[PDB]
Amino acid sequence: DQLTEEQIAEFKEAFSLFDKDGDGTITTKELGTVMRSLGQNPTEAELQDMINEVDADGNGTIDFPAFLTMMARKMKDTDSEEEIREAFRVFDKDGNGYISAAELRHVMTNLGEKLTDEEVDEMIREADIDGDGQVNYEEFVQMMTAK
Amino acid sequence: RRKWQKTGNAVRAIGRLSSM
Ligand SMILES: [Ca+2]
Ligand SMILES: [Ca+2]
Ligand SMILES: [Ca+2]
Ligand SMILES: [Ca+2]
Repeated sequence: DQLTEEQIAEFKEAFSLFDKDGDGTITTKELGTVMRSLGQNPTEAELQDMINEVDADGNGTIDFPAFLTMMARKMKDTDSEEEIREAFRVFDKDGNGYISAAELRHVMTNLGEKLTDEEVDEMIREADIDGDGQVNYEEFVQMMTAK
Repeated sequence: RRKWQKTGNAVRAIGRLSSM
């Protein structure tokens, strides 16, 4: 693994989901909105503390170069399981263990992604490796842990 | 994998910012 053009482009796409006003920086407001869409309700202090730990220029916001350094870095001890599990719960709103097309579309709309029916269907098809029409927790993990 | 990758990277970003 080495940093590639393709990865930088994926990282820019992820940055843009946070930078909702498209001004080139992620504020505490923008970070909190995405976290709430993904099943958390961070305190004001947690938000400022997360941003400060990647803001060497001290403007209280995250720019792309700092975001990119963060996402590329070789990093080990992370609460990735916790985060993926909470995300799964916000998709699986009825708690039946499976994410439906409708549930998927609901969350994607909340993240700012107005998916077409073709896109929703393709998303379900890519994740539905066991072929049952719906995305279980194990399938979700595979899609969320792809490098 | 484009839309799944974006969503995953968003969850990854939140996880790393929290840990770091
Ligand atoms: Ca912004
Ligand atoms: Ca900054
Ligand atoms: Ca469900
Ligand atoms: Ca399935």
